[PDB]
Amino acid sequence: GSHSMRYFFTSVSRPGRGEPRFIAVGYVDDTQFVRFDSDAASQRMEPRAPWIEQEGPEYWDGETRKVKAHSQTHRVDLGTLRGYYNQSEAGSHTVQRMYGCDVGSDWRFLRGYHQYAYDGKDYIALKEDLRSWTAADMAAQTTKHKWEAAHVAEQLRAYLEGTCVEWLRRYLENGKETLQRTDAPKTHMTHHAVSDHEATLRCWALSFYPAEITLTWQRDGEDQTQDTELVETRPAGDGTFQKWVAVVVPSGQEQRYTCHVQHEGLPKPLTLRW
Amino acid sequence: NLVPAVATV
Amino acid sequence: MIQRTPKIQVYSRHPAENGKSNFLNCYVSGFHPSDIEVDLLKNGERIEKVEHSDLSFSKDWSFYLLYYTEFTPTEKDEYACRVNHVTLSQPKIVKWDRDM
Repeated sequence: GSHSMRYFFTSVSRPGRGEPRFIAVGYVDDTQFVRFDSDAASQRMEPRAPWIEQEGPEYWDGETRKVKAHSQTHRVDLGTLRGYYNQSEAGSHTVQRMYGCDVGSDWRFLRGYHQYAYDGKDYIALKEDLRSWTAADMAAQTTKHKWEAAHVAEQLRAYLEGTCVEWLRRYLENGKETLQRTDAPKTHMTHHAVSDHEATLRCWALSFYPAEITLTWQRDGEDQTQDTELVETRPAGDGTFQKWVAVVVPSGQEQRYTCHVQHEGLPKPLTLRW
Repeated sequence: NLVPAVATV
Repeated sequence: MIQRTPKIQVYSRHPAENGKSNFLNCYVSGFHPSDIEVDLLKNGERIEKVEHSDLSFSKDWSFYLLYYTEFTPTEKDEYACRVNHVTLSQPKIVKWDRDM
């Protein structure tokens, strides 16, 4: 199947005194592997997955230096953006950056991305061709002109097609025992009665990896969406994921309803009944 | 492996 | 400023059985800005040894965090997650329901 490496960065200004809170996290697919927190004692990029510890002291020195550069750009950014938007010094503001690369089943480059937000809103993003920019407003258009003069897209494209792809390939090999393994959802169903005429059926999927999954109800073999509740896919905390979907049914008619699970760890779609 | 450089806005 | 209210789910890491060590999770998501307060509660009282994930966000820029504590479920103890955010007038409490 396909794979990705993605980095996420949040900086939140602290008006009264000092520099912003900066948090960086790195992912391969749904596995977090590195972190940096400016409020932490070490002031180093830290491992969050056993397989990244394979990497030597040069790696960690290099990543630390780069993540600190990221942090300084963000600090500069908060001040510039405050200027662009004519805002006071009194309020706390936020910048968010995400970037990374996708590869298909053959592990070849599929797409790359680099997007940026200010106070939760689209600011500027690299386009799919990795050659041009999407600026949301006139502040972002000023940045686009600046990044065009300086050929920023060209530098990002090289990373996204090269290093990004090359180091994801490297990470997938080193962590193959977990990263290249699929864990099938463990499924069951529960029953509840609200009154002597109405019942709830809940279909559970547990302990699955990767996070992507589809859970749906059918009634007499037709898709049923009305009277269903589908929760957001949630982390178990051991690296696996969980999700459920529920349907409300007339008591006694439970047998008409089937739950259907699709997941990349299941060669065939699974079906459950009460 | 992080991008070598990050341009400011 | 955009302000998005947190969604809350409270659940255990593993199937919940009395006398058997487990982890109590409170997952907060879909919120902005990132400042948020989250407590796990035992019989209405704040649990002291609570840890949380590193801050990250979804494609739509909204933040998510997992808070969690080691616990051993029993028949009698009641558990909940208490959340405060800029978007909430009063702290929101969600009770853990093991029967779900």
